[PDB]
Formats: sequence, structure tokens, C-alpha cells
Amino acid sequence: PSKKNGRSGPQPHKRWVFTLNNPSEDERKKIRDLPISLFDYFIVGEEGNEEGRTPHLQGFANFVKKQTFNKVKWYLGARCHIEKAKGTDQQNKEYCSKEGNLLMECGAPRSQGQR
Repeated sequence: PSKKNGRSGPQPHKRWVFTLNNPSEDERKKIRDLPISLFDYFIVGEEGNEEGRTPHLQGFANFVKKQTFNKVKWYLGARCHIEKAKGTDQQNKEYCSKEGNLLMECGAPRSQGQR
């Protein structure tokens, strides 16, 4: 299996989020047991405040380096849906905490800069 990568259309970034429905103890443990040094910022939150329904995983991780969607799947796995994050450090940190339940708290408050 050979694949070609470059800078066409979508490009790699230092910010990627992950979301999976009805997360298992194994999957949640894997991501929660991930290398903190690998991501300057790591924030995971659990969302499950509805009886009769299963829990859901929702968190954000800032890649210390530049990685692509397909590549990032090497850690976040294909099982869990990943997407590009947007906003400031508080926007991402608060967004994950919006669930009211924290699954993992590590890394530093990575914010954007441009002005």
C-alpha cells in the first residue's frame, strides 16, 4: 500500500480534536494514557449527563509539531472521529469543560497569536 502526501487543499496543523460516541474503557484509557510531552496542550472531557443514553468522548489536543489528518489518525486512531479545532486557548479549554466532566487535564494553555 503506497500513498502520496503533500500540501494540496488541506494542510497539517498543530491543533486537532477527537470525538467518539460511546467510548470504551480501553479507548478512553489509551488516549488518556497518551504522551503529554507529545502534545504541548492536552485536554479531554467526558459528556454523559443523560440517562438512558451512552457516554460520549470530546476533547482537544495540540500537536507539538505539524501533522495531517490521516497522519494524526496514527494516535487518535480511525475509530475516533477527528477534526480541526478553532479558537483561543480559553475557547478550546472551556469548550471541552462545557461537558461539565473532565476526563484528562494536562499540557499548557496553548493560545493563538496574530493581532
